[PDB]
Amino acid sequence: AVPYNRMKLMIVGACGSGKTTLLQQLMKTKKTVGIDVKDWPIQIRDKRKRDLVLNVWDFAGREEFYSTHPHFMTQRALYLAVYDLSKGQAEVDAMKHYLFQIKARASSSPVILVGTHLDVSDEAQRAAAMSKITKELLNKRGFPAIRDYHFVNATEESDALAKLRKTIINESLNFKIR
Amino acid sequence: VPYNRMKLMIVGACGSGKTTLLQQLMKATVGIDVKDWPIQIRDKRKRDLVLNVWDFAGREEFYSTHPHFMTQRALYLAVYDLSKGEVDAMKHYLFQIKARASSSPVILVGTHLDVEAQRAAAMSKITLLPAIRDYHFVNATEESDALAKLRKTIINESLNFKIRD
Ligand SMILES: *CCC(=O)N1CCN(c2nc(OC[C@@H]3CCCN3C)nc3c(F)c(-c4nc(N)cc(C)c4C(F)(F)F)c(Cl)cc23)[C@@H](C)C1
Ligand SMILES: *CCC(=O)N1CCN(c2nc(OC[C@@H]3CCCN3C)nc3c(F)c(-c4nc(N)cc(C)c4C(F)(F)F)c(Cl)cc23)[C@@H](C)C1
Ligand SMILES: Nc1nc2c(ncn2[C@@H]2O[C@H](COP(=O)(O)OP(=O)(O)O)[C@@H](O)[C@H]2O)c(=O)[nH]1
Ligand SMILES: Nc1nc2c(ncn2[C@@H]2O[C@H](COP(=O)(O)OP(=O)(O)O)[C@@H](O)[C@H]2O)c(=O)[nH]1
Ligand SMILES: [Br-]
Ligand SMILES: [Br-]
Ligand SMILES: [Br-]
Ligand SMILES: [F-]
Ligand SMILES: [Mg+2]
Ligand SMILES: [Mg+2]
Repeated sequence: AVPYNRMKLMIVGACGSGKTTLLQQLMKTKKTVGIDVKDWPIQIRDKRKRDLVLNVWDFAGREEFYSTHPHFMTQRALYLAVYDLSKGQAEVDAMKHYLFQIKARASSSPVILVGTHLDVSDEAQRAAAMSKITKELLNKRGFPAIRDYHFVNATEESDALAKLRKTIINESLNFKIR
Repeated sequence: VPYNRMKLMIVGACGSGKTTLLQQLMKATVGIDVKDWPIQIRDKRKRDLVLNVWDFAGREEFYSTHPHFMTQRALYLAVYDLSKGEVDAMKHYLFQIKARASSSPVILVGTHLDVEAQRAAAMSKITLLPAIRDYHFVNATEESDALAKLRKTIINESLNFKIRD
């Protein structure tokens, strides 16, 4: 059983979406874990046999963490689906791949959409993104339960960011209730 | 072109020679930053919340080649230091793996062969015999016949697990 005070947050999205930047800005308070995943083409170029490619997981960090986080590799988590608003509606459409992945591999997990790069976006992009979110993503079959969607500047502190923090707390607790 | 996929989990006590063995076995890497975020703590009125946060890196190609790299169904490499006599500690990992993935296969690997008649005693305890599909004793620091044999064992067990019968 997951410890009463713990659960997982998965930050997913295309490269350049501002995922690492958003996480840096969201976390003002911290507190070992290490995971190296490597691609290993262990059987290739064999004339008769199909190729075999392994994804290999190598773990680092302190033993205490792994004792305190018994289910830390579960797929059941809160997901932040992050995209660059300044890249236009095509980026929201690209996000659908991530959303499908979440719906298939973790059908019960909730999602919060986060559009970064709000400071370098124009209102037409904001309105188009919101329109597409509400007309194509919210409560549509084949997509996970999108509980909220935000538009932020991931590079600095602001009220929108504190709002996202509170949404994250609230949705995590909603998920803990199951 | 069709090709076969599988996940390999390398477990064992710290210092067992896991990273060295994997480096030697392998003759678009992915990096995962996992951090604890105490987003709600120390307020006596409010339930605490500490989030385990995963941030992903690497080339997108990996994710096309391993779409399900987060699955729990995997082959396990249980690595231990033979020179420590560590042999009893490994059992806990097996229990974890046996409980968390009763269907996953296991390959035990004793490193530190160069530094072992005592190592032979380990075999006694193994015969501890999750589905323990093979048992090996190698030196993870250099190429050798036992190492290539373990390579082939890994191939064969990966396919046995993925392919039904
Ligand atoms: C700059 C590199 C970087 O930030 N990342 C982020 C994570 N990531 C990624 N990429 C893809 O797709 C890349 C392209 C787009 C079309 C398909 N592919 C060729 N997919 C990802 C995922 F599907 C996941 C993922 N994987 C599993 N097994 C389950 C779940 C629920 C997910 C999901 F994201 F949805 F949460 C992940 Cl973790 C990451 C993916 C790369 C771009 C590298
Ligand atoms: C040098 C540091 C290093 O390489 N590592 C990797 C191993 N590791 C670690 N340590 C512990 O504590 C010891 C005991 C023995 C049984 C497991 N544990 C309670 N535990 C680890 C784990 F439990 C895991 C693990 N965690 C989860 N959630 C699931 C599963 C299936 C496992 C595992 F694969 F091991 F079975 C892991 Cl991945 C690593 C553990 C550190 C010392 C860091
Ligand atoms: N102006 C601006 N730049 C941002 C914002 N979010 C991220 N970036 C930048 O965009 C690039 C991608 O950020 P990064 O966190 O690496 O995205 P990731 O690949 O999804 O992890 C970096 O140069 C970031 O500094 C934002 O809200 N505004
Ligand atoms: N002599 C010898 N040294 C080994 C062997 N396997 C690993 N080592 C060394 O023992 C240490 C193990 O470190 P590492 O690979 O990080 O162990 P891990 O924490 O279990 O991954 C390193 O200094 C390795 O070079 C082995 O078979 N023989
Ligand atoms: Br905080
Ligand atoms: Br787990
Ligand atoms: Br998966
Ligand atoms: F698969
Ligand atoms: Mg990043
Ligand atoms: Mg290591």
